[PDB]
Amino acid sequence: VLKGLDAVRKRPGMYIGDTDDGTGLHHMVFEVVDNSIDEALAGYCSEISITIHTDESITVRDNGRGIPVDIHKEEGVSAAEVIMTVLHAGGKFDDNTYKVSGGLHGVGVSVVNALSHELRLTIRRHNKVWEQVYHHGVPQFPLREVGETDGSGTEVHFKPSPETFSNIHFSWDILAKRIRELSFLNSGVGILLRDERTGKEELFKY
Ligand SMILES: Cc1[nH]c(C(=O)Nc2nc3c(N4CCOCC4)cc(C(=O)O)cc3s2)c(Cl)c1Cl
Ligand SMILES: [Ca+2]
Ligand SMILES: [Ca+2]
Repeated sequence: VLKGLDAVRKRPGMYIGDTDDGTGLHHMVFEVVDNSIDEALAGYCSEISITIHTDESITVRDNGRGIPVDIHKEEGVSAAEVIMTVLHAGGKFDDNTYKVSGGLHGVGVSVVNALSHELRLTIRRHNKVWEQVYHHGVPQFPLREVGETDGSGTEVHFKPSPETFSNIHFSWDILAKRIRELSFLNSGVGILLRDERTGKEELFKY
């Protein structure tokens, strides 16, 4: 019986949705972006960028508070690592978790992490820069300090795993349609979509 991220990599459809028709693939982006939008709603984030790279990887960057980096007392690793590597169980008995189709809503970034062959996390918090890298959800090394900064926020770069997803090709139109909606709802945040494949860029703002 598989638990945790093992369960996710075994049956990714139960979490992210269909892994062949583009549903799950675009859900990966929105699961990351929704965490930034959480920062916007809380009044800490005014800037989100979403970049599609020429290798069909994604970079989401926000100017929110930065994922917490303190050592977690119970796990003995950074809070950020716990958030990245533990399947969140708080939603399991909430109505809003379960979709008619397309997997789960609010699955968490740890599911994005599990289904990415590489995920690079860069946090600006407490005037330091912190970085962690993962592969298929497994940390390569503990979160570590790599510099100083005068700002704060979170950057996630992820490469969808071809062993989970087929037809790995992001759609500007699918992303823009949701981003329009999020921009409408969250008027204090500007959301930049950047497509390095086509050279196209657009800033979405209420
Ligand atoms: C691109 C991107 N951005 C983020 C991102 O900013 N997440 C953040 N989460 C929190 C946070 N948690 C605590 C645990 O319950 C959920 C909220 C607390 C604090 C704080 O108390 O200071 C701040 C933050 S910032 C994520 Cl995740 C991703 Cl992916
Ligand atoms: Ca959420
Ligand atoms: Ca900030």
